[PDB]
Amino acid sequence: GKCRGLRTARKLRSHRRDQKWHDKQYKKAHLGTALKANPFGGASHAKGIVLEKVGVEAKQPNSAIRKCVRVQLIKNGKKITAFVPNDGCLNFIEENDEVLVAGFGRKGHAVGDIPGVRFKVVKVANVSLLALYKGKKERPR
Amino acid sequence: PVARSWVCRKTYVTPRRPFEKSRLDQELKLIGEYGLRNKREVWRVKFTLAKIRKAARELLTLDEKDPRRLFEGNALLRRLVRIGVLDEGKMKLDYILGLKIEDFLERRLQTQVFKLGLAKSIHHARVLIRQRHIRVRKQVVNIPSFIVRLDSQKHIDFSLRSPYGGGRPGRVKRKNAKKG
Amino acid sequence: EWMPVTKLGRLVKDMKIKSLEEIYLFSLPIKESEIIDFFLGASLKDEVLKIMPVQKQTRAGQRTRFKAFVAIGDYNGHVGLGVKCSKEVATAIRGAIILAKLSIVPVRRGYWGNKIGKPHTVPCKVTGRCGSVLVRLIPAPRGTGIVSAPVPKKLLMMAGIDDCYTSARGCTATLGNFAKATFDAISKTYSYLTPDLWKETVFTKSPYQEFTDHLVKT
Amino acid sequence: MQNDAGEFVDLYVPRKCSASNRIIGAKDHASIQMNVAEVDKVTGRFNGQFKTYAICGAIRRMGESDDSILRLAKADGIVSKN
Amino acid sequence: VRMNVLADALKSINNAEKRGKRQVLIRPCSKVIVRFLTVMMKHGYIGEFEIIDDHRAGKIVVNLTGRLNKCGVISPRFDVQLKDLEKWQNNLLPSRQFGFIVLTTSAGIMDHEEARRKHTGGKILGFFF
Amino acid sequence: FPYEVSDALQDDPKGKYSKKLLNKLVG
RNA sequence: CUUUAAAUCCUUUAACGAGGAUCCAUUGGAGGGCAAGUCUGGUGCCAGCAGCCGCGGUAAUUCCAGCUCCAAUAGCGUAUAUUAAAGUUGCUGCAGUUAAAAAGCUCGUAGUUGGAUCUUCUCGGCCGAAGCGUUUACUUUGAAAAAA
Repeated sequence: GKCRGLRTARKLRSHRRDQKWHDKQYKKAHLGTALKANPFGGASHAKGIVLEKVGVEAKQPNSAIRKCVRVQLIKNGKKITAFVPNDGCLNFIEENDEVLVAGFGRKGHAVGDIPGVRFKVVKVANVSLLALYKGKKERPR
Repeated sequence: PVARSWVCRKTYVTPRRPFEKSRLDQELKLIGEYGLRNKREVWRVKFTLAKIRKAARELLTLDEKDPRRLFEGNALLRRLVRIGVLDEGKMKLDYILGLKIEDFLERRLQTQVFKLGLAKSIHHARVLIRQRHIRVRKQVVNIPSFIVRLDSQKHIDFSLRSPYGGGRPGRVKRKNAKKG
Repeated sequence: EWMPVTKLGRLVKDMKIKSLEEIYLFSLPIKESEIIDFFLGASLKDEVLKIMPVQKQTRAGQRTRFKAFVAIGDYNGHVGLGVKCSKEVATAIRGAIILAKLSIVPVRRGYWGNKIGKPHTVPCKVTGRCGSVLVRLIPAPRGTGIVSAPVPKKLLMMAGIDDCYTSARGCTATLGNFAKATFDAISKTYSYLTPDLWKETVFTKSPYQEFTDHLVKT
Repeated sequence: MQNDAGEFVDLYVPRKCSASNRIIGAKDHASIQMNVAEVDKVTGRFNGQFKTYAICGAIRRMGESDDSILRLAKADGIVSKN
Repeated sequence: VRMNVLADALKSINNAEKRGKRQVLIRPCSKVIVRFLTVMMKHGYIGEFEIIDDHRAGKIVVNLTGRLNKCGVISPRFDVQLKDLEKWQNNLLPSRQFGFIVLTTSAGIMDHEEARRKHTGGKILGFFF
Repeated sequence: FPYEVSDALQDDPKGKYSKKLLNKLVG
């Protein structure tokens, strides 16, 4: 059982401090290795240069090809794989152009049937993918 | 350093559950009866009532003969009576918690214009207020969410410059009559 | 038409029982839903809390029956909960409504603070348990509504409660256990001894004893 | 029971166990209400009066219903002082 | 070993009340236990009790009218100011219409209502409802 | 009682439309 | 005009200014969670959707579009950090037989916890003062304590 004495504040506080390190979220947030391993460096978004276009096959139950891009970030020179969301949006991305990529929505975890992909392309060549998809804007000529 | 002030307060709260049928039905019913623009007006009045209720609960947790309880409760009760939300005789802190958002939505300038025979419908009342046809006592009031006080109820005229009260024909009437 | 098969039902159809609380007073079992129809049928409302398919593995395949959780009650302090498993949804819901009728219990209502007006909240903190589901009901100030999950909110609203604080612990995802724990917490409202109930019991004649002479000749 | 005005607002006042002073629940089907026939002093006949004892099912389930009813009857004068 | 004899007394009373016993034997007695029992009795929860005087430490036989839902101790005896009393009432008491919190204050051992009436905080001993 | 959704559910209690039919049956 | 060093912007007074009042509201979504279509056309485990479960293999309610609807609304979606939800860090308030879990066992210091018991004095400014002349915790009061 837990100690409940009027002079046990030190024991309770120290035990809580020690036992918080056994929490996955707390340890990831405070021990400071996830941030150093994070290619974004804690940023919400990042900018990179599209190195090549790849097709990642879906998982076991789903059969499809996800058109992703190998992107080399400018801030730290790390190579990541970023998902180009909609259909025919890979036709807007070319070789060697700037691309703004965000997370995939699970704080660094793979999303859906795409294996090992945690980033999605948000903007290409300073014009958003949504604008190109809906025709609101066109890629610079 | 600047002489400017930054104290700014959000007047509403969004509900915890976005899509629940009961809450959506009640909010749309309130909008329908009182002719409100959107859901944020309902949320604003609900926030006002919630703050009032929180104050009432705080005061009710104190002793009956507590100077802070007495002073703050008398102030709150007088304020709620002055805007006509509370009855003149229901001047206890327990009757605060028994109030509803209806008691506050009934005191808007839209509702009072519609219920004083000044407008055909509540949406007509809002259109009248937003177009400077309505005045209170002497000031031309233009904001439909104006919560009229109890002594301000008896003076809601039809302005002195509006076509309905001031007699100067409006743009449409003038243009139509000038070609006839 | 309704022909009672039990002594209590015959007494009820004989207009010899003045109220359902008189039947509750002696804790007599109710086995004819027609009694509840007789006493509160004009005010009872039922609500299908859930339909769930339950499968039994067999040689040929999976035999699927349907379990209906139905909460009934009038919004004046009587509520019941009934669960019925049957081959088809319609008869499962019918049986669940009947069972909810048979399980209707009185609900005691109280005051959080001052006792002005009519009772609005639970008389005291009560708690129901059902297979790891813990449901605590706490008196709440007048006009605060029911602060609860949708399922206990339905059960509490149907019981005549309009101000209540709630706490739930365990696998509340399982709607059946959540509903049963809420029903148990509601049912415990009249089983909690309170200083105003310290007055000595003044016993009254049982429905059967008072009206035995009625069927002594019959 | 009573509100501020004093009117009784509860649906009903429940029965209490004669042996434990506990409320008998409305769905407690094991509970009993025994009537013990009062007997006139000199003849020994059932004169129409009786003593009522309500016993909760919890007491019956543990076997103390008999001892409790005997104690209640002894305290009522139904059972001679042995 | 045995510490906080008030805890043992209250636990024995609670166990006997749940079991439906009409009398409960408490040992050892103490001034705190007797004061707590008197606070209980003044509110009609336990009724009369008798202190068997041994020449080492008393025992107490408490008659148990069935009126007690729960009697409990608070350990450690936290200091309770008058402004902090309402939080303890909310945490421990089943309702605001009944139930008591017992405090040892400089004016004696008393319920929370009496301590609030005499404008004195103290250390929380326990509760009963 | 509505029978159309009940039959649609009873045909396949765990099909593609099972969740919607069960949700429609609740209320 | 008014404002204000000049301006501007509000406010005020004029003139013109609305019928598709074209003076044309958007952002997300429509299987469930969670509000709202197993309508129509196309695609056919492809392209894609999908936070999760899942949808797509030639009648797809889930993709691409048309129509319809509904959520908020001059705002809405997304990424990330953080808070509540989390009684999933538990002092309030979690757990430890089998789900993760009690040291192989005992001794032992610091730590933590600890049985009953104790009902003014040098006299003094319309008769002329005791207000700790053995200690802490605790509780209550008072003083002192920036504004925002």
